Amino acid sequence: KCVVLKTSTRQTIFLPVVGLVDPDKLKPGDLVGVNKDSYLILDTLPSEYDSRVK
Amino acid sequence: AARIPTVTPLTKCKLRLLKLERIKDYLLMEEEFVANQERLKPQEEKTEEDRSKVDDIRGSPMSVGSLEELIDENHAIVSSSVGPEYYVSIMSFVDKDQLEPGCSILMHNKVLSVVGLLQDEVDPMVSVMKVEKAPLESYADIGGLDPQIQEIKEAVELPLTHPELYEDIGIKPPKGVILYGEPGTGKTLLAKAVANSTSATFLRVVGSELIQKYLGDGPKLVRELFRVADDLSPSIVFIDEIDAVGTKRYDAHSGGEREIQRTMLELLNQLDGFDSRGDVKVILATNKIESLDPALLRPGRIDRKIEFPLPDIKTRRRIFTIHTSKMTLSDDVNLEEFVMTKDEFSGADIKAICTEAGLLALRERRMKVTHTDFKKAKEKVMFK
Amino acid sequence: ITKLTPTTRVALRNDSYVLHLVLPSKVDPLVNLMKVEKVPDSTYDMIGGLDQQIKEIKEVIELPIKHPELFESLGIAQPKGVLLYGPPGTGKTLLARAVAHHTDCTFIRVSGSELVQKYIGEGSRMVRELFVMAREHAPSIIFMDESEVQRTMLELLNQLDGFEASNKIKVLMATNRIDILDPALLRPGRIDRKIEFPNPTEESRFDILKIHSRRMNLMRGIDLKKIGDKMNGASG
Amino acid sequence: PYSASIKKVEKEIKDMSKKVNDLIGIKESDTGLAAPSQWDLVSDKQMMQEEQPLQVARCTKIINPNTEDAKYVINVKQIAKFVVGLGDKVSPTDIEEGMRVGVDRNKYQIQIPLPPKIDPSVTMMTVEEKPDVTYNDVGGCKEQIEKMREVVELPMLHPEKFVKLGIDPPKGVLCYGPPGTGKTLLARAVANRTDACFIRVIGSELVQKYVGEGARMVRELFQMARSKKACIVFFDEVDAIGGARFDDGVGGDNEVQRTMLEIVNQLDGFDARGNIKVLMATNRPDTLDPALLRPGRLDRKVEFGLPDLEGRTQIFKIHTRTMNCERDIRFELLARLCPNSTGADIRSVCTEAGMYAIRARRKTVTEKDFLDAVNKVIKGYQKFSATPKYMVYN
Amino acid sequence: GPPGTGKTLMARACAAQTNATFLKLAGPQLVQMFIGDGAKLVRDAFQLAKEKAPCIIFIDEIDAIGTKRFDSEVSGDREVQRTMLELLNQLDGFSSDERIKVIAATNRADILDPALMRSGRLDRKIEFPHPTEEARARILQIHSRKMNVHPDVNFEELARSTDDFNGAQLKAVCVEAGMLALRRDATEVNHEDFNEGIIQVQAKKKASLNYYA
Ligand SMILES: Nc1ncnc2c1ncn2[C@@H]1O[C@H](COP(=O)(O)OP(=O)(O)OP(=O)(O)O)[C@@H](O)[C@H]1O
Ligand SMILES: Nc1ncnc2c1ncn2[C@@H]1O[C@H](COP(=O)(O)OP(=O)(O)O)[C@@H](O)[C@H]1O
Repeated sequence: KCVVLKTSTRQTIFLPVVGLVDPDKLKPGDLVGVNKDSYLILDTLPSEYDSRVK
Repeated sequence: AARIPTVTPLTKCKLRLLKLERIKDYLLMEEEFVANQERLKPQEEKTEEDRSKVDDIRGSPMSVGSLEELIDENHAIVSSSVGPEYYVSIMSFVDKDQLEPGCSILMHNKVLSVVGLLQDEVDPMVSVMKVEKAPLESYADIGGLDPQIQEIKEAVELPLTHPELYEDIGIKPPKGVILYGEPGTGKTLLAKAVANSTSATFLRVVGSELIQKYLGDGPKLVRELFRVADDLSPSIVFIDEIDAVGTKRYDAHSGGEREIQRTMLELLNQLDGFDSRGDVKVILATNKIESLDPALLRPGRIDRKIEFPLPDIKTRRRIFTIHTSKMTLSDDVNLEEFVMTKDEFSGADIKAICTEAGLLALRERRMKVTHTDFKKAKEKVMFK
Repeated sequence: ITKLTPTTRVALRNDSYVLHLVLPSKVDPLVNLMKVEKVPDSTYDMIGGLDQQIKEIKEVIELPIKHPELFESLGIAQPKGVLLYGPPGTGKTLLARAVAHHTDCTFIRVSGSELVQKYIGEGSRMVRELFVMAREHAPSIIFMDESEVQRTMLELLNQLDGFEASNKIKVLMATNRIDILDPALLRPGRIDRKIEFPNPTEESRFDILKIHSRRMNLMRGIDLKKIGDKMNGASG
Repeated sequence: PYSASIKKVEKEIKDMSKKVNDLIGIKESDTGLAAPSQWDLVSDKQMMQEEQPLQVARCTKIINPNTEDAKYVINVKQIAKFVVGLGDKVSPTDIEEGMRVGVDRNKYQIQIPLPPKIDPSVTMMTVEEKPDVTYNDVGGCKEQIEKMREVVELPMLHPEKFVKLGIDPPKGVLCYGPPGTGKTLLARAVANRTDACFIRVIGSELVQKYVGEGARMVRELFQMARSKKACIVFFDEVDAIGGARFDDGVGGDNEVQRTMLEIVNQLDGFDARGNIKVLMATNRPDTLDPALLRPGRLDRKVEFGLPDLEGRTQIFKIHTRTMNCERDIRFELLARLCPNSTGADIRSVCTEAGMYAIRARRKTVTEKDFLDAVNKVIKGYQKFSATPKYMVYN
Repeated sequence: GPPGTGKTLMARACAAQTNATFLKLAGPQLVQMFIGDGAKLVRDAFQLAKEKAPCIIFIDEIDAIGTKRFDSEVSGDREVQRTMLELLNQLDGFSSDERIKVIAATNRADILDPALMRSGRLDRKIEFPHPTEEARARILQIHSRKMNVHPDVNFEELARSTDDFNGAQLKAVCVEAGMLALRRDATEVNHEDFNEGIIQVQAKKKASLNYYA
């Protein structure tokens, strides 16, 4: 019932409400999209590994 | 600025006067054409309105950036001093001639457009090896041998003396001259004369200085010395103590023998690589050439071979009469007595004996030097 | 602008980054290196049983300090090399310290560390880094404790041998096993003079005791002569 | 007669020239500023057009887009990653995943694509100017010249015979010989001869400091080559990049093995370089690794040795094409007076002959002068001679 | 096996053979100056391979990471050993997977670290030797599949003249003959042409053959 996430700029911030996808939709270690303006997680980036392996 | 380079007349002939009159007439016509622009449509001061508008257009606070690529058409890619790569374009006063990686490009403060270039006054490698003042007096202060003085002159100064004599013969100066001789033979004294007589840039390189502690560093130091000397100006760079390539082993460098070997290979490449080094001369000396890498000496990288022997019994006279020119020595002793004191008294031996005699005279604060002072200096010099 | 010393701090506005005021005394890198060194400042009157060596060091270097015209009348070259050798730390270190003390010279003794390298230069490719710090503090002396040590010393000696055009620069290297030094450094023109620190005897320890115990709380009556007799010339 | 009349008039004109040029403005020496008659365009409109119109649009790196929509991903090496999109002035076929491009400084949207970063470490290593070594100036190795041309020039000169013949042209060439035998003197020849780009990889130019920081340079060089149409990469002193693998006990001399392996991989197998011909030159090839010399990567193994009897004559004829010497000189007798000498030795002999002739009084070289020069260059400098220690190739 | 005994050919055949996605990884390719960056590059490799369950990953020149561990204070390629350990962990053991197969190619099995050959990490060890006499002629038939030569060349004869030659050099003899054929401007390749090409491949210059008749 809690939301915990860290920005890509060495900044960590949490939202009392998960967002667009409920915690059932998400799992630890995931990488999703959050609002740069509202600092609210909007969507979930599907996947992207380093192009070196790609 | 470079209006006319024709000075071939060098006399009072009418041709020189006619050329000067034509130049003056052209200058007057240009001035008259330019004056009417302000007389008819000045439209501004053109002296400070332009400068003020440029200052107010380009960002007033100009930062210290770094150019890393080249974009000719109103664009440029660099990295912010904080780190963020930028796509700053080119401004009107760009004068894009220093568009090379590393030169800081100053961008605007409002829009961060390229405002100014970064005048560079560092050259760390060159500075840590640039000779500011002449080391010693003229070649006459070397004394005695002059078997290489003519040879070294032809190798270095003769190309710079009047490089038409070697041009009229249809050849280029010798590649390089390596001065190898007995310990304390005066090789450094030869470089002293080379510098006191030299005309172009000269770089001094400590022999161990080519071997660094971090693996891969030594080749970088060699490449940087080559860039600095070559890219700076016509130079005569002497890497003294070349025997230190592999002779001495130090624990500071992570790499073992395959690091001195890599440094030597890099030096060889920098001497006779795959491009045109330009007008650069090299004069290196060593006291133990028996271990120097054979490839670094093949005719084509180090051409002239010079050997310096100990001062001759006839040359010892000139050496002594030189190193004691200004000494107020008493006539009690005769230098020839100590001239044969040492069976193998090298050039450094005479200077050491003179210095010891001076010191001994000093301990008693006497005005002149006596024979006993020289006798006591001779034992303290050779015998230890 | 001239008063604004280059490589010095001045105040800077925030919204404009315009000059606001000078900054008085920010820092001196050589002072920081010396403080890291923590040199044991001494006094010439506290020198233990090396009086003749004291005059030798004076006559070795200091003479062209209070009387630069001394060698001009005789036409001799300025002495270059002075070294401290003998039993380790036999007072030779203290003699070196007292030399600068009574001579007023910039003391810099290095052990080839890496933290001080952050003040000499970014990479310290050559040994000329220290000279830059000394080059502007002409009233300076160079001291080096006891194989790359010789290499740095070899470069220094070659540097201050005619290639270094600055006059009145003194460097002194101290170490033991003079017969184990570098033969290249053994050139007669490199070491201008040599001084050794022989193990003090009772005749020398008496003053050593008078200096060392001078700062202690003794008992009425000392009788240090017998104790020094019990001291069979150990070291300084 | 009027010595002061003309000098004063000339000085007056020279002073007035500056007195009038200072009235337009060239003075006030700046620190990287252009001529006021060089930035005139940007005064009110162009500056308001070169500045007001455009934006910085800082460049960054892309990761990959997401399907079902544009769904591009924005990533910054030093700033931050982010979900962004391209601009209205880009195509959706060119959405390269992992592409360097700039995004709208405000909209944080990629408005302009960019070519891949150059890594100036391997960008500075392009020739850009062929040497002054021509075919007529590298005489003495005619067979080697033909063999090298068949691999670098002939195959690209008329690429019609090889297609009709039905055989893949030979891949590369390795030139291993005694020191000074003419390796670089021909590599410069290859560079000044053809037109395809030639990359000079100095054998020391690949040993980097960090662990693996050197191999990456190999990949960078290989990419910068494959980027162009046809490339010929000439590496000298190939004895430094990697000799072989001999690890025993404590790991030593292994890092160079990784660099050599990376160089081999980009050179053979897995969609090999293709339109890139290798031209290496080792001076002590005895240590070359079996994998690098194995055919298919450096198939040709041409060797350049000492000219026997006519090579010396050709070297004398070529290297002495601009020397003022007596016409009655017998050069072949000189070529017979040098049992085993290197071509660089022949050029140095011609030089020393020039110097000796210029020494005392002469204006043209003399046969006796060349003879005396031989006695010192070969017969006098024979102490090392650089030949005996490398003749066995060890 | 030998330097050119043939491993790239087997890998390229396997790639076009199976109806899946093959993973191409270069031995030294998986490294970086960052501390452990190679570990991350190998973990991402294993994840991308798990992406398509039907797939094969080939780690060519496995000697780059398979270097035997050493005991020394100063150096020893601790990062390289870390990458090797990461590959070993990702291969089999704690939280391994049975969905794909990896084909590895190493040129000197001796330098290979002992762990790299530990059953779980690698099960089947296949060593490829050089063709002796019959595959020596098969190589010439294959590599000369498109080469046009008149029926005046004895493939077996050239195979017997090509003693102790590698498959790569065996096929390169065909290229050398084709280039010599272009030198001759003819249309077909003569037996003497292949004989001269075999000699040119050896790279043994004759110089006054009198000391040994
Ligand atoms: N066949 C030749 N024709 C003309 N000049 C030659 C020839 N062989 C050598 N030279 C001369 O050799 C010099 C350049 O060749 P260089 O000595 O660099 O060869 P190298 O084998 O690459 O040497 P190293 O391997 O020691 O670097 C020039 O002076 C060049 O004129
Ligand atoms: N006339 C002379 N001939 C030779 N050496 C001389 C002469 N006069 C002085 N010297 C001494 O030669 C030395 C020059 O350095 P050098 O002998 O080249 O040292 P090294 O051989 O150890 O590199 C100095 O010690 C200098 O005093």
